[PDB]
Amino acid sequence: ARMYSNGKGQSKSVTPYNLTYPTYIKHSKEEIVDVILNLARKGTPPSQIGNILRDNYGVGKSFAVTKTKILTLLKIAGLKPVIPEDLNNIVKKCVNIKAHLAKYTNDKSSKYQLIQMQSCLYRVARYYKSKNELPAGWKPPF
Amino acid sequence: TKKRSNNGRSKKNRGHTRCVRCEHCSAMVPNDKAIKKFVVRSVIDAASLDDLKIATIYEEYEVPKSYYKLNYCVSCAVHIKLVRVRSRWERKIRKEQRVSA
Amino acid sequence: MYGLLAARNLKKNRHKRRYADKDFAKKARGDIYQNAVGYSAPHAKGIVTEKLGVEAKQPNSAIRKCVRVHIVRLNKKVIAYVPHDGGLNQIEINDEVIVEGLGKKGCRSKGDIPGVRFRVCKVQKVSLKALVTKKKERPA
Amino acid sequence: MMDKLANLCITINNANRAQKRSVVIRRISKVCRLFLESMQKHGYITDIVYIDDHREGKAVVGLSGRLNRCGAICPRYDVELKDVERYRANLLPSRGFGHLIVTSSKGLIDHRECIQHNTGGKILGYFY
RNA sequence: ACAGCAGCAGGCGCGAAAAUUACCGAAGCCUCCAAGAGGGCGGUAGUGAAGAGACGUGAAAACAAGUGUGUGUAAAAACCACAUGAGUAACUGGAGGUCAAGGCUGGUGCCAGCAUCCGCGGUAAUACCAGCUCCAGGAGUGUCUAUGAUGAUUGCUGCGAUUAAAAGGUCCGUAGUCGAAGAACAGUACUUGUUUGUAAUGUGGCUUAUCGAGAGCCGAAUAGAACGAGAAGAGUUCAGAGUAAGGAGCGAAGGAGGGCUAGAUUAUUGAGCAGCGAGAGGUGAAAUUUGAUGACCUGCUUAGGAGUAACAGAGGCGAAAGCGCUAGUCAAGAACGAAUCCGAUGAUCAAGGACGUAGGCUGGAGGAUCGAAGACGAUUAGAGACCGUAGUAGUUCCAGCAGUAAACGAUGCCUACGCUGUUGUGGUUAUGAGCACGGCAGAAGAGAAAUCUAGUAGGGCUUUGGGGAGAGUACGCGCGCAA
RNA sequence: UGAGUGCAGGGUUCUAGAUCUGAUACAAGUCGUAACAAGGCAGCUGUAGGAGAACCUGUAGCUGGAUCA
Ligand SMILES: [Zn+2]
Repeated sequence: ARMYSNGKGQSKSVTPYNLTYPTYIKHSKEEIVDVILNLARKGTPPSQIGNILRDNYGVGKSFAVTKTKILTLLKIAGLKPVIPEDLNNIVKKCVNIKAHLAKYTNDKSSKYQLIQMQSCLYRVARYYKSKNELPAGWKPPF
Repeated sequence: TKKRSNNGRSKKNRGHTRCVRCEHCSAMVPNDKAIKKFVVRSVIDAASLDDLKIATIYEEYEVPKSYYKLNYCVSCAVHIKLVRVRSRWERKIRKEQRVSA
Repeated sequence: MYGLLAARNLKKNRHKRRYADKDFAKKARGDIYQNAVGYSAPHAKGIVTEKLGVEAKQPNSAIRKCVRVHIVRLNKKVIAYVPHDGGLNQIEINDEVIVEGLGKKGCRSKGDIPGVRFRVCKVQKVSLKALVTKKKERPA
Repeated sequence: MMDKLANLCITINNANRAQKRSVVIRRISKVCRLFLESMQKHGYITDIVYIDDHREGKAVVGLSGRLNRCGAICPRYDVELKDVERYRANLLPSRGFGHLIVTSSKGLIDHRECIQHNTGGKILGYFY
């Protein structure tokens, strides 16, 4: 089940059985690889890179053509971010809640949501600072 | 021992409900438990409609009705005989009552 | 607590549970040496100081014959019961008597006698059964 | 998550009680395969197919009329060859038939093979 | 001046509790300068129903225990051999049920007593006190006291927690215990071989004291350690692998979920003014009470502070406590659709932290209605109460403290396996159906039943009960302004 | 190296104490009758006042209720 609440949803998307090569498409390998690195330098998250490749350029799951994963390609090109993108999105939501509570101090429901959010941050931090993906003395922006 | 499967009330999937006040004694009772009664009563009694037909100035007249929903606590409903004690197999039968006049 | 490497947790839990047993608790945490006959001794010597009688509990109707004994080993004074038909007549004030338990798990009242916890066994070094049935005589 | 070897047992026990002849079992591990293959050697189950779905794994099996019951033991106790008969007498209905399965350096073996090979191991499960 | 019996005998005390101020150039050993000397160490008997063997108390013809010789020993006694006399030898607890065995005869009359427990006796006692017959074990049988079993009433094997005793008010969270599939790798646990490691006791045997305990000889052995071996499970790693495991993100939509800003239709009270001219209120029936200083009722004006009727439900939302007028605004969450991204990030939780109806407390704002306390009127033997009149703290808001509820579906949280019909709510749809959250009615199993959040089961983790009472009380400690 | 012994304190276990206040047993004493029937005002849980005494009254909750409607 869900980690912070009583949810038991089941909405996911199916991974294919085999992957082949997308011969119906209208670009070369080298063009697709160029499209990714452009979208990266403009500052898009890698989950959004995937959405665009599927929706506009017509490639499912973005790996059948490249034999390599999106984040690994960005490390080969040297475009790696300073913080992993998951930990980064958790710090953003915390900041937002603290900015709301700063002006609407009375909101007990928002107070409740903040302590849940903050717990999730440190649980994620401890993962990354074991795999050597963050400096040992990293601390939140707060 | 537990006498009724529904604890004598219609609350499910909720914590708490609004209270209402008994018509006969003003006691507080939860809305989902209170005994309810509907009334639709003519302003004019049946024993006067034959005089109304000669009293009115209009070519035809429709008598105005008055509408009410009444609420009762258990003690009052039993005492006023809106409901009665029933046998262990009868307790389970559920049927809508008539609107009063 | 049922894991393969859980022995330490399991042991500490199960030890703590046993204090719910009255038997284990008294031995561990009560005063087990307060009594004239019990954990301490099977029999007790003492001197007779007063003769006494007590009513039986309902629904019975009787006067039971009892004796006030000063116990040499503790300097407490206790009540004891005198068993046999004419038994009270075999005892004088200032006699020495040996005293015995009634046979319950803890020191508890037996039958219809309220609040008495011991009985007389011997008077002046001789068996009370022999005295009452006139098989032997007082030392004099 | 449930233990995979426990899940296997409850799935076949319930279906047998409901008088079905075949079932699909939804999460499979290496020792689950070896357990089923043991029940086939002794004629408790008849036919086995394995589905390679890339999501864990699943099996489809045909039950015989000979199977009364099976079960897993948790945790998996270590036993000397001196100990196994104690567990045999606790789990099985009769001295004449049924199998207690033990994992060893020589694979899964039954309580008779333990005497033949002269080896203890870890207790895994039983069927009769 | 001398002296120290937890050496051997012995005495006094203390206790419910324990032997002779005995013989010893012999047996087993130790000590010396020794073909010898020393030893209360050790051996021999005496005393005692702590324990353990074998046998007497007659047979149908014909029976212990005595005695004398020899033996035996260091000297003895007992034991054994032969020979003499003979004719001796059972008690303890019971007889209503459990529990084997008498309604037998005489006394006693809720007395005297008996009885582990249940129970007997008030003049017809199979239960008391005795006589007589039976029963049980028998050189033995009763009682008291610790303990093991009884006992699945301590539960690893193996108990319980809807109503019998028993799931923390809700979340977060550390220590602790527990943790995918696929392909490979390594040997410290794990299992096993060989070798060590046990005198007595115990275990499997055989041999000699008339027999039986006893004595003598044999074989194997626990835990622990030394060196090898096997690799299923456990462990470590990898990525042309991507959970009906989790987190991040995208699209369209739904809800009394929460904070803030600005508005609203009535209603209940209070004042002003106008009309009218005698009662209003309240109850089962009445009295307190209010009205010619004009009530009540009907108009028009105003002033406040609460609340959101009917629609409205076995409907919805929230972690729980809880949430119902209309617009605008600010954050985050649940579910659904689908070829998005990362890759073990996870389950449960002592300590520690955050929320928690109502009533209560500290300070400010305010004060319509209702109303603890207090005061009256009735009713009653008496009402201090129930009923009526009136009336204060509180009831509302902001900033905090507090920490309890029949905080209940009296049913912990994850995760499984499971029959049918019917009815809802929100999305999606090959229009056949699904996914999440519910209600209802049977069935089969289950259970002491009532009934079923209770079916199946050695899955994981925490809380928790052990006949009534005393007691959720005393002492100590921690929090709180107090309660 | 130190036995013994001064003087202050602590830590443990027992015991005295005017007086006050619990509990338990009281054959059957005095005053009421609070609970069990709609027990004569339906009962019970929390909290706050009050009262010869059981208890009574306000406020929120529960059915184990006298209603599965
Ligand atoms: Zn009413």
